[PDB]
Amino acid sequence: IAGGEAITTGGSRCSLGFNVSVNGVAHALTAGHCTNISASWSIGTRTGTSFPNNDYGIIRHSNPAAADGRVYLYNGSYQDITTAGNAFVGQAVQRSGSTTGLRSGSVTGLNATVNYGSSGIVYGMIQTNVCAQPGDSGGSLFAGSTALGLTSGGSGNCRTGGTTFYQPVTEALSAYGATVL
Amino acid sequence: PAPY
Repeated sequence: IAGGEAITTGGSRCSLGFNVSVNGVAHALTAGHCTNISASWSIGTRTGTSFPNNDYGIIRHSNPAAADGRVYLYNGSYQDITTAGNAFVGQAVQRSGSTTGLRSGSVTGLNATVNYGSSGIVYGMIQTNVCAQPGDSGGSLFAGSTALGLTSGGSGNCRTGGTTFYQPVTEALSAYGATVL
Repeated sequence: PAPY
């Protein structure tokens, strides 16, 4: 299973962000608002979660052979991931998620504060003009082989377009001592 | 905005 593909718990669905390693042990990053739901996932057991304030969570794979260090492009191909980086305003980026597949756009702001109402407030989010829909959360924000973020939320949809916010992946990797595969 |  690669970045952008579906991960579920009971009737809930989110997307995998990036497969990573913690001291050689295969894990998967996704959104914290997703991991808050349950400890039991289709791919394994949750070992960390942080939402709101932040929006990241980590799951240890039941099957280490499934930790595919790529992003699925929804056209039968995958993008290889090799490093993690920080986004910059104007960067050309792509997002992969299980509801809308692959979409592209550019980073329009950094360190955005996002008020999700009853769900709470998140800080330090990457802002883009890429659309997303429910189910896309946790999926991959990347530029070529560089991982940048995890889909958190936004406004609009993929028909009318919208604004989306992402948790910077570097903060999630350092929270857990992980490295992208 | 809302969480997806």
